[PDB]
Amino acid sequence: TVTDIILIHGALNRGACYDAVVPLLEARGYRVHAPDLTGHTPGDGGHLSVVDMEHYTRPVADILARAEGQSILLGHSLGGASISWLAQHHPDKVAGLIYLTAVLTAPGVTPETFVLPGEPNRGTPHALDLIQPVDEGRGLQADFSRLERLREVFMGDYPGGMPPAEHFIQTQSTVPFGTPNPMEGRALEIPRLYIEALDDVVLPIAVQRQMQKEFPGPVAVVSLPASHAPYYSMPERLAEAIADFADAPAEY
Ligand SMILES: Cc1c(COC(=O)[C@H]2[C@H](/C=C(/Cl)C(F)(F)F)C2(C)C)cccc1-c1ccccc1
Repeated sequence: TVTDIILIHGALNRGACYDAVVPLLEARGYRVHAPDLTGHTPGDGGHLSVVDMEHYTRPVADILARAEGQSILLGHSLGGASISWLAQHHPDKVAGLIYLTAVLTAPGVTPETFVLPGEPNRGTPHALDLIQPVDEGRGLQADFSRLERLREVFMGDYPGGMPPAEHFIQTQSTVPFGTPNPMEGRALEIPRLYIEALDDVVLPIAVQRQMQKEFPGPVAVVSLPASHAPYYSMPERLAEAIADFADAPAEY
């Protein structure tokens, strides 16, 4: 019944960041997609071209349109805002939701709740320190005056200096940060899995667990001993857990 798995990147990233995971899931008999969201393909217009979430998430809605059966949606970090939005508008196409140290907000809550300081167990101050606003808060861009800090904070999981340029973009749209989760009704029956990254310092495990705690209804959880990017440091263990979920998301 599940034919496709769609892996969705987070802020400042592109689908290619999943390159170590895609073939492993393909060996589990799945068709695997890792698309660029809107604004994430060099030459497409970049951050100011994103109008709203329907626009931002439209490359996935396209994939879900032509899938033979049901799909698993995975979001990394900010990518969770997209899979929640998509689940609500394509609940008939999504059989499961995977939040990989990802923004999991309750219906009506925007991601900024957990990024900005607050109580309890809210805040990603390492990211706000290193990622700065541009174009009057319509864009965010990394602080390139602190390259080693950027690497050790966000790309510490990369095997062997840094990931290749194909994995990243220069400027991110603030559109997903400010959009509330519209999941209601049918979408809240979709089985949900949170994969925690225990040593994440971008999104601390306390914040991760606080998000699970405040979402209404059950959230399954598996824990990985990784920092911000498990798709770089343990693709095998990560793809294994994704495929076991896809095999039977209702039971996992
Ligand atoms: C951003 C980035 C990432 C994914 O990070 C995220 O999406 C963070 C986002 C939170 C926040 Cl507050 C923010 F978006 F602002 F960072 C979560 C949603 C907590 C992964 C790997 C490298 C870089 C990066 C690539 C090039 C240069 C620097 C870093």
